[PDB]
Amino acid sequence: ILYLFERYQPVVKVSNDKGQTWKAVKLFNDRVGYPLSKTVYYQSANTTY
Amino acid sequence: ENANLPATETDEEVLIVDENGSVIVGGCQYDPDESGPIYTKYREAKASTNSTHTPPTSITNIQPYITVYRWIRIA
Amino acid sequence: ENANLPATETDEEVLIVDENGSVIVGGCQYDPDESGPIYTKYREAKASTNSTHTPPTSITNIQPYITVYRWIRIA
Amino acid sequence: ENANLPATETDEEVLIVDENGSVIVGGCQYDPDESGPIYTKYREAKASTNSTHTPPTSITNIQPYITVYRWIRIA
Repeated sequence: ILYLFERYQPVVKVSNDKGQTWKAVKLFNDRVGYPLSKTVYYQSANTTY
Repeated sequence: ENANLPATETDEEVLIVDENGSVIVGGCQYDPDESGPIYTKYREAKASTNSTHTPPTSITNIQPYITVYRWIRIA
Repeated sequence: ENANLPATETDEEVLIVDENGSVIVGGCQYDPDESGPIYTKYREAKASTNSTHTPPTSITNIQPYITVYRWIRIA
Repeated sequence: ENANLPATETDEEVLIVDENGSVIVGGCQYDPDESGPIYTKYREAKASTNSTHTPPTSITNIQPYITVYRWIRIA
């Protein structure tokens, strides 16, 4: 629930409280991406990437 | 076997992994570019010596032989 | 004792201090959000191997030995 | 000799270099001035443990034992 991504920095913050409180964490461990619209996470039949 | 070894130090200043550290690997990259060279410093773990040859060589524990066929009379 | 030790080198390639290096440390940065995982490995130093014990396992240098009674002739 | 050795792993963690590695040196430091502390924890290499050791001292084998003259009757 509620993954948020930076444009570059790999640190992402995640909340299971639906925004009531945020917690910062690693696990992107790369430059992530700068797509030209919005969407970053795009997924099908589980297998989110 | 690693029950047999003395204490030792590394032979230089190398960065080990601890939570008082005065050097901070950084949380994450202020890194606006793409290809300016970065590393992957691998996961801090036990630093492995000689795991290629773990069991290896076992030296001979004795002194040169006076050894000759010795027939000890029964009685 | 330390001088009893072969020439040891730990297998997978580990970073150490120098003034010559390729790896930029950074001494200061943005760590603007303290909120990033703050992973600070500690200082450059000497890495202790089996520091727990100087008193290693002591290999028996006894060689296969049948204790045989000796009463020496007084004459 | 450096063949003979248990495998060893340093008594606490430190940073290997693997290309999957978690921690990251960044694509570069952000180094606006010279006053942001430079360093290099330097490029990865072998570990160094006792290069004070060339071939070592060698712990004795033969055990406390009468050193006498075996008298063999020549013929």
